[PDB]
Amino acid sequence: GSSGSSGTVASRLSDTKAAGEVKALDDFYKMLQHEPDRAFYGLKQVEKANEAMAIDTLLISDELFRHQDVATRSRYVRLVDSVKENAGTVRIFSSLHVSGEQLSQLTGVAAILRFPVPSGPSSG
Repeated sequence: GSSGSSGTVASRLSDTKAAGEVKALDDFYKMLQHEPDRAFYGLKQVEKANEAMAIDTLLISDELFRHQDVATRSRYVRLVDSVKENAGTVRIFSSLHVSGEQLSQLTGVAAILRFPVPSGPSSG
């Protein structure tokens, strides 16, 4: 087998603007436990998933979307628009909503993948 074995969904209502980001966070985190081959985080990984056109939905904290350092900011905004170029979805997270401190464990920048990108799950 493969699927099954202890999994849930903490579904609850929220503000619809927040709840799109939260759904993407949730759907992402599900995979992050299961198969992080479909759940990329950290700018570099996401930039590789963009080459793969594999990005279903791209997560970023708005504070990174408007980083102070021009080069740092540039990367994120470039990658963001370049996912729209690849017809992926974009999700703008808030520092305020708990989904921001959540994303912080993942450098505040991630994306869900439609297929497991050919770089494997995670490493040690």
